[PDB]
Amino acid sequence: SSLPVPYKLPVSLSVGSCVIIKGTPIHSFINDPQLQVDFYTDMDEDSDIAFHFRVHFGNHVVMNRREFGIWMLEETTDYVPFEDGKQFELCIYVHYNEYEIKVNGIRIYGFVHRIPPSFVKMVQVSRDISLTSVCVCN
Repeated sequence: SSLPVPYKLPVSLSVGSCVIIKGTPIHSFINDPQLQVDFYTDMDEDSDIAFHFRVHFGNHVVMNRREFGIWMLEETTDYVPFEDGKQFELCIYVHYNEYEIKVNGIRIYGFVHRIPPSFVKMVQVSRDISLTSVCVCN
């Protein structure tokens, strides 16, 4: 992996920002690998999370947020167009009222903001992936 995992990237996000994550699952899908991305409000891992995104490859994606240290109501979708054993491109676009999640060009979900995205100070990419690159663009 070009980058250690868990990767904790200090960030500053605004409407118009795009988080671009490239990597490869380190296991085949029959072994149930996962990929997790957290939009943290601080470098500390117990800080609140504006947006938690956990993919179970070949299966489904689970999304939540953690406010005042409390996990809120979980959201999911079954649309996980990641392909087994290959590099993916995952972009997260900060729109005015949601995070738009794109997987290899495909929009899968819009996670609606419950706190302003400008409170996000760190993005952590974690679990069963080899990380090729992460970019934050505007």
